[PDB]
Amino acid sequence: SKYIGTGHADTTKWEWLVNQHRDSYCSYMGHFDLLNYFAIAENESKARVRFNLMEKMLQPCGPPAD
Amino acid sequence: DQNKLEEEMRKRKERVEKWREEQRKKAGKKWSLEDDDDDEDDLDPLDAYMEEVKEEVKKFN
Amino acid sequence: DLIFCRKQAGVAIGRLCEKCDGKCVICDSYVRPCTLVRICDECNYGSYQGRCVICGGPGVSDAYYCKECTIQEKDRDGCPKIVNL
Amino acid sequence: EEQKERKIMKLLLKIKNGTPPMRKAALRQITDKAREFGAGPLFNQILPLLMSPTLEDQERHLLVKVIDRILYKLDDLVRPYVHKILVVIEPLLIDEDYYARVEGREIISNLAKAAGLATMISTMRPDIDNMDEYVRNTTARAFAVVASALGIPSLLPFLKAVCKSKKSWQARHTGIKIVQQIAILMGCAILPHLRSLVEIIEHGLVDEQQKVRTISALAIAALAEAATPYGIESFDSVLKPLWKGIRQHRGKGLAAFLKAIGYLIPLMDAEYANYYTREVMLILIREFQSPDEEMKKIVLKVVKQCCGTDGVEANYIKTEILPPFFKHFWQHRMALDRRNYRQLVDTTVELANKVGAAEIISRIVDDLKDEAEQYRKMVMETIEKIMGNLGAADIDHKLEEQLIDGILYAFQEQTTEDSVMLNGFGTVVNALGKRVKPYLPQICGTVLWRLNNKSAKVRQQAADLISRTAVVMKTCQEEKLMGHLGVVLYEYLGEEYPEVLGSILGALKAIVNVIGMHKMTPPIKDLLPRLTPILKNRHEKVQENCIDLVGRIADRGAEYVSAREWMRICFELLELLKAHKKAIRRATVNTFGYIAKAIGPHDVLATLLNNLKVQERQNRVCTTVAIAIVAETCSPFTVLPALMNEYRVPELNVQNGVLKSLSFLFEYIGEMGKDYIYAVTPLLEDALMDRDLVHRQTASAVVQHMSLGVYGFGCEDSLNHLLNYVWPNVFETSPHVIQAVMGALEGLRVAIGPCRMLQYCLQGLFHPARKVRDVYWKIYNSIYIGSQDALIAHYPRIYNDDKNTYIRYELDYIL
Ligand SMILES: CC[C@H](O)[C@@H](C)[C@H]1O[C@@H]1C[C@@](C)(O)/C=C/C=C(\C)[C@H]1OC(=O)C[C@H](O)CC[C@@](C)(O)[C@@H](OC(=O)N2CCN(C3CCCCCC3)CC2)/C=C/[C@@H]1C
Ligand SMILES: [Zn+2]
Ligand SMILES: [Zn+2]
Ligand SMILES: [Zn+2]
Repeated sequence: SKYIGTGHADTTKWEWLVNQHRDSYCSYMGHFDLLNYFAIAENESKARVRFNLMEKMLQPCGPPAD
Repeated sequence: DQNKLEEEMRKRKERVEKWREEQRKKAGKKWSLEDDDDDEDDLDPLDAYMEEVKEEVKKFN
Repeated sequence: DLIFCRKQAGVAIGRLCEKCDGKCVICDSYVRPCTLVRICDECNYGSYQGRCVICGGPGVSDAYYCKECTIQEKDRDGCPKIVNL
Repeated sequence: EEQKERKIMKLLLKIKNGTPPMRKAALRQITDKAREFGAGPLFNQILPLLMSPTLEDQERHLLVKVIDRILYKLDDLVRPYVHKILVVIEPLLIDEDYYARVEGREIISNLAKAAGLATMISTMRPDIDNMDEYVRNTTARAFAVVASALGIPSLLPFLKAVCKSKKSWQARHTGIKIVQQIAILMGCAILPHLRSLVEIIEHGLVDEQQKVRTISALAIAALAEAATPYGIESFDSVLKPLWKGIRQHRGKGLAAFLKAIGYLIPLMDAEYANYYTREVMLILIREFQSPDEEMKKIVLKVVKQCCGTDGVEANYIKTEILPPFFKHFWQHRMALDRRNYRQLVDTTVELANKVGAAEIISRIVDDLKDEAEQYRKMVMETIEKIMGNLGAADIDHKLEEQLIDGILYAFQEQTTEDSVMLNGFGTVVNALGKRVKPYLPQICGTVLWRLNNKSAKVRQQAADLISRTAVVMKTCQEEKLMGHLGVVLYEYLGEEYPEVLGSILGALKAIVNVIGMHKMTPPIKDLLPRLTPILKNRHEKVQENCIDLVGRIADRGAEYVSAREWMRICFELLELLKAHKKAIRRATVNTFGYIAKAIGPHDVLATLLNNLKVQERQNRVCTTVAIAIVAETCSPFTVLPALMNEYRVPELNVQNGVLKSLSFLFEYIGEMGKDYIYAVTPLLEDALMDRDLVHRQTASAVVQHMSLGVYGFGCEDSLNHLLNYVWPNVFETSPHVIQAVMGALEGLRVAIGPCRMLQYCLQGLFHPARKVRDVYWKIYNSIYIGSQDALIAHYPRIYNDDKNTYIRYELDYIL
């Protein structure tokens, strides 16, 4: 429960999906050749891709329900 | 065998003693750095700085 | 009330007593000790300086994780000292 | 109301004799409460309880933490009480307890951070000029603590002012003592402020008062010791006065100046170190003749410090330093002097470490024969230290003869059994090695005479010597009176003292372990039946040495005793796997392995299965360990068929024993199990389909140990097959079964991979029933905490809805 990203019987789809999006972005920031792949694919500098991922970290999957 | 071992010891001891005899013929005040105790024998810049401090404490109060 | 401490471990080495000498602190196995145990600073202080991590008696030798616990990275949690409340 | 706050701040008793949860709760609440309670009542009550004459150590620690937290919050309201607190806690800084000192320093540090520098200075300044020497020491230590807390440059002006005071010499003395205590307390952190402190204290070396000069020299020594091995440009204005003073002073001040010189010399270059050593060396040689003993200790320390630098070379040392050193310090008066004895030994060893072993060793080896035995033990200690640190290479024929004769005469002339002569003899013979051929007859005669009689405290020392020297005894190609010694050691096998029996067994083992079983005199078929009743002795040393000896015999001389006696010995060793001591268990494991390798796995395995069938719990567990040992020494191919044939018995409590044995077998063999997973898979299937709960729990344990044993060896097929049978047990309420199932699942997470586990959890993560969701989320959290990173590549695709975006688009890029 103290670890961030764990769930329980009341976990919703939104929390699950934002958790996997957030650690996906962190894994992209960590691994050197995944960021290379993305920066070649979208034709940007690697610093720009890193900053874009950090900016996307705040609200991935949009704002929550109700 | 035990008697021989006892003999061997006796002879070695005798040889050492003879050599020794041969050689012999041929031939506090207490103080500590942990104390300031000296043995027998027996304007100002500190007040100015103190006055400057006293002034700061009085002003704060 | 057998609960692990689970605080940030420091530079202090865990100790075992004469009764627990060969034991693993987490699974209580005796086979293949592999990794030296580290404990936090509140477990290593004053009267607590040298003590068995399993029971709390006078330590005599180093505590170790087993190869099985090292493979599963169970040596990466906090202080493994058994603390009672 | 006043006692209102008192009755409510009995929170400190809530904490003192209280539980840890309410301990921390009351801690937090009293931290929130402190600013409103006020420092007056809080301190008025806590300082008595900290002054309690019989408080504990950890109660004191918790009180200090309470002080820290209630001091952080109330910052500038603690001023009017500072003085009072100090009079309570200015002691605890000269206390003989280390942790009391740490706690006092922490309290004073938090107090200085709470209050200001001006307040601390204003309360501490009146006691600077006190006449009671007990106050001027705590004041200096507290000023050092305040400097360590608030920084050195914040106190530098007050220091510069106080040790220029022309009012009294006590203020100057206390300021220099503050600098010294700052150095002592902070260590190598004073290096950026070294020159500032040195220029603040340097003018005291030429004072008109002799106490100021001494404390200035001590402060310089402290700074130089804190700075090493850095900082010599900052010690430049002190070189002239210090050396002029050692040239003019005499006595206590001379000792302080010499200590300063000795701590400063190792910071120089070869030139200055070489040039300065000459001066201080003529002065030190003059001071060799001093009657005072403090002076002797300081001179020895300075000699050791200076002779360890590069600017001083062995030529100058042997030409100028060694004659007076050995003429003035090596007399038995030094030996009965217990204070400087260790200092002399260390200084001599560190001299030999630069000038060469031969000269030192000769000059003291002629002195091994002496009327006083204190002077003998001293020489022996020094000699064996030098021998262990450098060796016996440049020791020659005359020196070798003298060494051997001296150590032999010292061995015989021995009143009480000491470890000094034993270790000296051992290391001398071990360093000489194959060079001592005729002194081998001589030493054998000596140890024969010592081992023959005299109270068995000489006999056990002789046995220790044999045990530690038998290697070089036999490697010199000599075996006969080696057997003469072994015969006598054998006759010394009935002893009422277990301590002597341990040494006897150790010597016998060292003999039989180093000489070959070939061509050796005392027969094994005589030693072993005499040896087997000693295995039941209850002393730890006797037991360990007996087990080691039986193990060596079984390893090398296995063909000299019948297999029936080996079977009896192994069945007796079975009970020693429960020993409370680790060395007994280690030796027992080794010896059981040797006996099993010797007599063959078949008969011992049959006996072990019979024993596993009929006995109580602990003996059955030991039998399981023994089966695992047999299967590891003799390949598990020889054990597995007979063990699987026992699972065929149609009776519970027999199959469960087979399952426990398989569990421990796989856990014990680890990587070797990669060739045997296909053989035990149908048995584990059968056990996992069984209604009995212990069957399934033990099968899960086996699966876990097998999974963690084979990892990186390509055994995923059988492990997935077995997971297909383990998984249906997740809905089990029995705690032991579910514990074993969780263990097996976490082992399969490593051996099989997290992708398969996520594939098993996906459909249950969002089941309508809360039981399924609880179980699956527990399993999922266990999979997620380990290998969170791998799961990134395994998550399934989830489509966007009208409100939210769920596709990860970056992974869809195609270069
Ligand atoms: C179910 C088993 C039981 O829990 C049992 C182990 C234990 O609970 C009982 C209590 C008690 C006191 O009777 C026994 C306890 C423990 C033992 C008999 C172990 O031995 C010791 O304590 C002595 C010491 O810890 C080291 C023993 C040692 C090295 O044999 C140890 O095993 C190992 O380290 N191994 C076995 C595996 N072996 C191979 C060889 C290749 C490379 C190394 C790893 C794999 C290396 C050596 C365990 C042995 C006994 C189970
Ligand atoms: Zn473990
Ligand atoms: Zn213990
Ligand atoms: Zn801890």
